[PDB]
Amino acid sequence: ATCANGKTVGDASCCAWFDVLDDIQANMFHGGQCGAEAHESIRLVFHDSIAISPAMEAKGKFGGGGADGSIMIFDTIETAFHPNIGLDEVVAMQKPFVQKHGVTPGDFIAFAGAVALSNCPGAPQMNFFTGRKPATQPAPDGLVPEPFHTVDQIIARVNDAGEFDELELVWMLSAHSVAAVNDVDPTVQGLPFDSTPGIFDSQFFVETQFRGTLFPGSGGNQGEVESGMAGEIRIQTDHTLARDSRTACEWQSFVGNQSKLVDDFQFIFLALTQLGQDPNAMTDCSDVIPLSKPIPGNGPFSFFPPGKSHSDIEQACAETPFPSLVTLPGPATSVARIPPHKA
Ligand code: HEM
Ligand SMILES: *[C@@H]1O[C@H](CO)[C@@H](O)[C@H](O)[C@H]1NC(C)=O
Ligand SMILES: [Ca+2]
Ligand SMILES: [Ca+2]
Repeated sequence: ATCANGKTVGDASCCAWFDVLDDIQANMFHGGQCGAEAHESIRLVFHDSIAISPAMEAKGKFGGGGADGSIMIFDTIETAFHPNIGLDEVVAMQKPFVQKHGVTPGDFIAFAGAVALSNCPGAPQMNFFTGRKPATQPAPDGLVPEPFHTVDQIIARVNDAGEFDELELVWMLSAHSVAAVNDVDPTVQGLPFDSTPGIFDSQFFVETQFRGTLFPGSGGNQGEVESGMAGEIRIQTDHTLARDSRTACEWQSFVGNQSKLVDDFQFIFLALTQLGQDPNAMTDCSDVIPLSKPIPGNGPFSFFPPGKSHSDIEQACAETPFPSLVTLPGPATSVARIPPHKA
């Protein structure tokens, strides 16, 4: 199908998403940047999608419908759930685009998380399928993990939601590579999970492995533990998945291994996007998503930030020694904050 703009797609229904694409690249991602709104849109996919529970269906029935746009349709209800803190603003921003283009909330959330990732260097080539009907009921609370849940709790939650195993839990957490936290530390917003929040790379996995030495802002916040780097926040679930015997070697496997990071996250992100859906009833519009850019310099893919070395690593994978990475030159730095979006 040749769209009105001359670009070819498989299904002509996909042609409409080019207009959506142009509208959000300009009016929501500020010219296709991998910054706050891109990060917020990647996060939204997870909070929409994971709220599904076959377990619950079998007992206290409606476990939620997954990737159905419910968090936007019933936003007053769902974004008030404490694990969904801060998403009322993200939904408020996305909602006008859904309303004017007449696309379903589910497909837009899926579209905007794929586009947001195509804006981050190093991102996999992202997929996009359309076909999610609007939710008719809000997800129950209790389905989105908290940063203070136990490793056993998260493994069980993810397993229930879509039969993901604990290796796949580590893969989807790759998204904290292009991410900041606005709401855990009440004194500062935009503290990144890693030193490169606009780059999809394995620095999240290198840096959560350092011994925790400092709080970036205040201490005593529920769900936060020390990081080993100034300006960087570390949440407790990420801290302990890095060290736990079930996930420690998978955590570490990403260090210095870009192709594994990318191929695993391409896969797992599409799977989140299809929770509660039948893939065989969806239309592939991956042709609309723009090509992801390479990570631009000529550096090592993974490294130790200035002032860190192998001595700072808390070796948790017993089978494989932590790789020998270069330490970048210079004294220790402070990772800069990404201010959250206006409104
Ligand atoms: C065990 C599950 C997870 C936990 C406990 C967790 C927890 C968190 C927390 C506490 C924040 C900050 C929220 C705030 O301050 O408002 C955060 C941010 C984020 N998370 Fe997760 N997360 C998990 C899984 C995921 C997954 C699987 C993805 C999606 C593919 C994801 C993507 C993000 C992104 C991109 C952000 C940054 C949002 C922004 O910059 O505005 N998270 N996560
Ligand atoms: C990256 O991971 C893949 C999949 O486990 C593995 O086959 C490959 O050898 C790893 N690459 C490096 C550079 O170790
Ligand atoms: Ca949902
Ligand atoms: Ca990163």
